[PDB]
Amino acid sequence: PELPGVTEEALRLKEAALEELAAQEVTAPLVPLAVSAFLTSRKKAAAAELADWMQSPEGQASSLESIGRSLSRRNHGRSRAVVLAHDHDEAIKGLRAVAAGKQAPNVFSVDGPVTTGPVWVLAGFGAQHRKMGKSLYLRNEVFAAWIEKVDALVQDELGYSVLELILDDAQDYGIETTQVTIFAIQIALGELLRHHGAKPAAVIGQSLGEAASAYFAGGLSLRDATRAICSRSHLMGEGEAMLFGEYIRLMALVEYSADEIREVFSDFPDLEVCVYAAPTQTVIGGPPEQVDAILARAEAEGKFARKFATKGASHTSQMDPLLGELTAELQGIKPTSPTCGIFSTVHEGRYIKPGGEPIHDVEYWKKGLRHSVYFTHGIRNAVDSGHTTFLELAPNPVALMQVALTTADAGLHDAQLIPTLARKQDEVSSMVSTMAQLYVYGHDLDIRTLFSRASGPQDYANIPP
Amino acid sequence: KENFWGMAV
Repeated sequence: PELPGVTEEALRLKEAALEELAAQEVTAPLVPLAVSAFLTSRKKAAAAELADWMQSPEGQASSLESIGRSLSRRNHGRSRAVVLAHDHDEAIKGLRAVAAGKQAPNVFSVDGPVTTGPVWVLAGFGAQHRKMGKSLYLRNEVFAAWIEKVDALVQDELGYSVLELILDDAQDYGIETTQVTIFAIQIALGELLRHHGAKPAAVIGQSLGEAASAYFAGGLSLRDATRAICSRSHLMGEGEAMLFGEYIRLMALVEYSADEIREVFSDFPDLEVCVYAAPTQTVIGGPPEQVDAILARAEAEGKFARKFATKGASHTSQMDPLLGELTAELQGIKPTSPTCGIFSTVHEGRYIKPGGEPIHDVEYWKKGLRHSVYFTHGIRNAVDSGHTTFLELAPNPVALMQVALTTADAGLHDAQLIPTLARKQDEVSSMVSTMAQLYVYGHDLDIRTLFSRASGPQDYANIPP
Repeated sequence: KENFWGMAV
């Protein structure tokens, strides 16, 4: 079934953006330098020895890329470290610290691997920004291909190009396109990780993210997961556009826990819980006058509270009139038995095991849009079941700050909280550094794939063996 | 404040 190609306008926009990229001053890439051994004591030795070599003229004459390439081909032992560096000075200072077992922002170092697989966090609320995904789309052939694949599916489903949005700095995102585009980007980022050998042990979803979570847990084909986010997204945009003024439901974050909310809500009979986000943070929704009132009641009581700006009212009665069209649109999707674990924040945070019964039903998407997102509960259930590595696939890492609030509450004070892209951070670097972290903690990640195949020998270094 | 290389802070 012939899928639409990249649009004319997208090609035009790409050309322009490449032209402009080609004119910025090239910045030195971030190179990851892996050092490992069966023993931490020996890992530090190799570190200090590599550093000593990099000090010498031969080592100063070798590119960081070559040193990283050689390093990446050593046997990767139980105890691991990666110094992420842009030049020789950075590299040496990082290695000094690995050797001294001292800490630094560009160094990661552990005595041994994390016991349980990573949980991939698929969220999206509040993570959008204007240029999101663009730079990685221009710079990374594997990302770009997956973006283009979702872009084709959305043209087919919805009639416009998400990739045109990504490329056009003049174009901003609204209720509908914000969602379909964060989705595109979640899909492509996860597949970029798969390409480098990463896998999720489990997923957890948060509202918009739930459809990407289904895909990566093998619960729906890419097509059907695109179908799920497309129906949610366009129906939500259309539904708000037809409502006016104080009939538009708002959302806000307030520093009250589930228990405090049952009390507080007796004053605000139309407020509902959108996302139980953290143990003492809840995104609530309803009529503006009640939202403003709960906001002021919080600010008064000495409690954090921030109103959001989106006339989306996911997880409120404002979704009531879309349920029927939603049900109708997703007739025909095929839920499949998952291939990894799922913490279902739609089902109150409950775990479904690889091999379980399909849970990606039409009724599932109906349930998820209308009802509360049990995010903190899902994350608590992961922590309690031995998971300690949380990786957010996002254009900006807002849900990991929520994850941290739950990990800490549950007694897990040193979780591995791994972000992907971020606004104000080079996207190619970010991915490097995310892959370095995965590698370091022992999770699947073929670190050889972080360097292109050697053509000649100057692509290697004479690293002290 | 999550930094340069993936750090909650």
